[PDB]
Amino acid sequence: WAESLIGLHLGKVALITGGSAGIGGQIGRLLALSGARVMLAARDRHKLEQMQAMIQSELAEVGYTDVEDRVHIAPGCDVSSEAQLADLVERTLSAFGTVDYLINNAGIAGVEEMVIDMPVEGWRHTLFANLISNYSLMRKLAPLMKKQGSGYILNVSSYFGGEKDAAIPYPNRADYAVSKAGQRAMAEVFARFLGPEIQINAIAPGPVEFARRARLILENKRLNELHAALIAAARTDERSMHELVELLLPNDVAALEQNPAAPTALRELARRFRSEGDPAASSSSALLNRSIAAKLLARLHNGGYVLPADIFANLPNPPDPFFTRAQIDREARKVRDGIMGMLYLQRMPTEFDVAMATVYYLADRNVSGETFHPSGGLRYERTPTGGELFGLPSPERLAELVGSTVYLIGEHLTEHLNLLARAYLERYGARQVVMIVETETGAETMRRLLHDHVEAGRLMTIVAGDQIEAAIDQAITRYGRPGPVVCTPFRPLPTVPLVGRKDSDWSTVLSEAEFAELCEHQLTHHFRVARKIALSDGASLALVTPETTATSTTEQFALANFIKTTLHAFTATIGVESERTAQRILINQVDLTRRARAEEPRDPHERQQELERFIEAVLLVTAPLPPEADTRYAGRIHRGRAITV
Amino acid sequence: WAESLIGLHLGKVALITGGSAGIGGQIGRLLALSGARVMLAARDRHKLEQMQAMIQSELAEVGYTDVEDRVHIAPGCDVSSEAQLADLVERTLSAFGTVDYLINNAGIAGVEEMVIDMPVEGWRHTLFANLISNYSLMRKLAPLMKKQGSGYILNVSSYFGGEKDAAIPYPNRADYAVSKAGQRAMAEVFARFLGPEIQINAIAPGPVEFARRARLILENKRLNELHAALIAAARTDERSMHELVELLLPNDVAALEQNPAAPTALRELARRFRSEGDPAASSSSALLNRSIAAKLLARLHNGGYVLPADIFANLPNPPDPFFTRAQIDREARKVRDGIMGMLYLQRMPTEFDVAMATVYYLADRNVSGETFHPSGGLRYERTPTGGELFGLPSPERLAELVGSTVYLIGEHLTEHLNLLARAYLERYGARQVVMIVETETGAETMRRLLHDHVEAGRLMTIVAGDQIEAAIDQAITRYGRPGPVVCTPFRPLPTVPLVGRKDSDWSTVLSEAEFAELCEHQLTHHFRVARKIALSDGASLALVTPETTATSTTEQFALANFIKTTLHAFTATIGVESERTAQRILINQVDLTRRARAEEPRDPHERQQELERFIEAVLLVTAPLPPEADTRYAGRIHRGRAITV
Repeated sequence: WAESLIGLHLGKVALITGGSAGIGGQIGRLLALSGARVMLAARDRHKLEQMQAMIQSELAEVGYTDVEDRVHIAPGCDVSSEAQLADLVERTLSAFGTVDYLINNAGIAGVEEMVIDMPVEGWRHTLFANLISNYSLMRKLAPLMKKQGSGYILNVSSYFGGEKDAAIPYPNRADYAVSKAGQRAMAEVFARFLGPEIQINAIAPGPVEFARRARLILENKRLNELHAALIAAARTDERSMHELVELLLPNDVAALEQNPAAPTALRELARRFRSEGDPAASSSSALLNRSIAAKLLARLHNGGYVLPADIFANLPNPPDPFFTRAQIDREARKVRDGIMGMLYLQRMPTEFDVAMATVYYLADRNVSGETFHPSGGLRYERTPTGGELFGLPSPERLAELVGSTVYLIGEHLTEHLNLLARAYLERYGARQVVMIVETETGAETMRRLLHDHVEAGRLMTIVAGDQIEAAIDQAITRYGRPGPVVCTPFRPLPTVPLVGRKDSDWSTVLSEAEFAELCEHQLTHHFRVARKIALSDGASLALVTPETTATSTTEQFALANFIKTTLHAFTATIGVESERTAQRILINQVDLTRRARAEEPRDPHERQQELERFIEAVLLVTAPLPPEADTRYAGRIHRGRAITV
Repeated sequence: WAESLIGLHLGKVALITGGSAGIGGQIGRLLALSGARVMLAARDRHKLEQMQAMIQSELAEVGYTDVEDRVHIAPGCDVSSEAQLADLVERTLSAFGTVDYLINNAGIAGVEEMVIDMPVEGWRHTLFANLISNYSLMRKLAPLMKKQGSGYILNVSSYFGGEKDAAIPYPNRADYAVSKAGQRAMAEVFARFLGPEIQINAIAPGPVEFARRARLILENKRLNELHAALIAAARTDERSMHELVELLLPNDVAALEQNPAAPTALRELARRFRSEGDPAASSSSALLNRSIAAKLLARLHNGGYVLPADIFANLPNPPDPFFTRAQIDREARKVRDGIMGMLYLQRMPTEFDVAMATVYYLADRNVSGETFHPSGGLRYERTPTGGELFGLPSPERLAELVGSTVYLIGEHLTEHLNLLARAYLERYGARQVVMIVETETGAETMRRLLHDHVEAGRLMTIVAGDQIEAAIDQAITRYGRPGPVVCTPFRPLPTVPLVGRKDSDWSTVLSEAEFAELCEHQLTHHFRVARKIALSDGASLALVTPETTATSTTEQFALANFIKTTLHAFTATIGVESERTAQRILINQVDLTRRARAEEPRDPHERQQELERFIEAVLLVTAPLPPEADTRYAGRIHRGRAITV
């Protein structure tokens, strides 16, 4: 079975991160059998040593000599650490000289929470481990590849990272999905810079060869249902959220349902806990447990709701089991049957099979910027991205903007922010616009542009710096919770080179730190705002990408399209998350980036048309749905989409 | 170099159509070296014999015995002929028994004209040769594959067939592009039916390893510029098209430019012929030649314009050269530099390289419904498809509908047609709606639904049968040329099975004839209407796909999505064709098909919302642009798009 493989990559040097197990281990095994010298990097020393010994044993079985020189390991390598990535490259260049194949395989599952339960630092960590690490290794190895005239970078992404012009929602995995899409987008936009010497592609395998995941799902469901009913009750009830949460403290499902003074939202919820509940489960008679209550408390605190930290100190603890074994097993089969039902071929691919297809694929010298699917045949929802043909929203949705509180977030795009503030205030009857900027200089700029609305008290300015959540809390406390929110980036895109000339040191090329800062300002910025605004009961949120113009540098076009593709994964995922958990908020994306310079406006007239389209796109995605119109069918259409100005 | 290959497909039987040259020849060569027995089909006997002898010689070089039993040929096989496809299968099953790999490689370039110069029968022929043939061979070989428990169908499509959720415009090649997209779409929608036993994938290679093509381009440019100016002059000038064309008969560029009574459109055109012309070229001093004049005459006759067949009989013939060698060579380098500039890797892949990647890929058992790109790294325009978030068009575009002549084409979708007719007539001030149906029963149905508008003379009905062009000519002559046009299919989708049970004869499965009829009513129908309406100076055209509902059969969903994906290639291509040749008409697509049953409306309320969205989508794509608004920038946004209701 190795006969097809032996010799296929003879003389190549490959670095495989995450090379101690999984796909990465098999790719390293097969690359070495095909004749390549391989450096396997991983965290655990012991498993890496076992993988090394197994591969060297196999190489010797098929006739290779000096097998210890063909398989090296780099234990203790945490790819989230820029310092350790540098160490990894130095160790690999020392062992083998120039790397021919960089296999960016290492990946962590990430936080595995809904965005609104996802710590910001946890999100950052996934980006560092899964995405920024890929750029960092390319930035260190591509100069040697280009000097020698050939190289290959392979980013091991995922089917759930999406595809060209389509995003795949991965609920409870937004950090993972963004990092997987960014891996693909990196290949797509760097291919033209890295060519002709260097190929860069991604692979996007689907699922490859449990009661605890099911219990967590059921616990998360209970959390979401309580949070959603509380949030909803609080926007119409006269009682504070504090007083609403006290209704849960007897922790008695029947008593809440039967309480004539409880909000309908909570009474109807308790009714369905009793109806849909397993009578042998204490979750059918008790509202929550202490674990769910702490997580619910964190959601409410994080959304600026005011209530004491010990409000659940005396919560009566429900007797075990909170969910019955039958409920957990039923959900576990629901998850299993769901993954199996994805497969057209009704069979799970193995890691070995997937690595084999990848190693063959690596021999192809005519592909760059592609995403190869070594396994596939998947039935799954996808969200097409990039509609340009759109009109204004309906009068009924536009009517919901009258009297609303608008938050606008930005700094660099002053003309866009000024036109948007004036549209909401002058055309659609918004009560107030809270302008949330990064710096004092940005605040003063907006205050001068909007001086008429500032002097009338319709335009408030807040300076956020890098503390956008605290700024939003200021806005909640002083001006009220937002209806529509528009989130634009604070920073422009950098203009440094993305590759260096063949004979240079690459000293001016986009650094690893600058790429991480790109992600901070152009991806994490939007994640933080979406997380905070969803927790704070915002009605709608438009995530706006950087602007490209007819004069943007070719490098800005690349980074802009990288961000646009990567953010689509976030927008699709949180859109479905919000829909599936009965959250009201409409989250969508407005793209100011285009693929090609020739598509941009060329004269003042076309520029006016473009700014008009920008206003219409934001209104289309931010005008709230009247509650009667928010059917299952219309709900999906107005969540998690992206349109291009 | 064959060591990796030998044994890889040992014991497999492969049928390769178009197997005498090109990619197909190399795929057959490499499959045979990998151990498969191959049947190579082609038209030319001699080249097929040469390919057979070369492959058998190579097999013997690497140690195979009885090489005449491993490489068979089927000469004289025209895959556009259903009778010959049957003969081909019988000859192959006779030689080898069951086919394991069907490599649907045969393809013709097609008509290589703009849609408005493309004969309808020529389009049909491309569909038969390139697309229907693929279904026909699968329909004949899949039962034996499924009975034996394994099979593979590989459709050799093209990068220019597009991708999931994105269409690639291929101007002057609409018939080719549709057939290439249909090849991919066939794999995408049949994968779930053909699994688990049978894999079906497409490959989509890009360009693979001249003065005459350039001259034709320049001749086509001259034709387009004259046609566009004539068409435009005729819609505002008091003179008939006949009298306008007589202005060209002195065939004198300077005289036309200098004619104070000539329409501005023709005078400005002649000025640019003189300005942009090579003075050594007779095309700088003469308007046209007899070849261009005949083709222009055909465009005008085909658009229902009335003028004598011999109007150009006395056209003075311009002295050679009409275009100078310098002009032709300049255009030829423009085409060459354009193809080379597509390649990120700055190198043309070879047929051998592409076949090698394909043969490796064929060993992958975990992929179905995919499109593998064996070469890629291409910089090219793509048109994202499938935006769902859209509003109504602007008031300024909606104003252009007042007083207009609307054509509506359809039969099956009576409720859609009734609502659309009433919207245009009752809400947007259209002067008249010409309802163009397939049958008398459809006409009487629409006349009863719209009886109020029929009795007022606002709703005219015409019965088209399978002669939609003659019906449109009736409509032009009697009611005037159309402004907006909506083209819906006459027929519903069939409900027969798409695969048969493992042990049956497949007798009820969708036949080769039924698939061809599917293409006739769901693709060629739209092509014929787009061709005719563009020639007849229609202002806008919405191509509407079949409707899926929450209760459509799983088979209807498959065929619906096949059509939707395939028609996207047509819509994108003719949209760019129209834009690039300064045609006014806006051609777009409105999709009534969704991917998943769960996305459809479930109750009367959601159904009402859906019909509302249908009306808004059609208005969005059919409301004409005010001429001042039809900038380069806005022009691209409003042409060649698709949106999903």
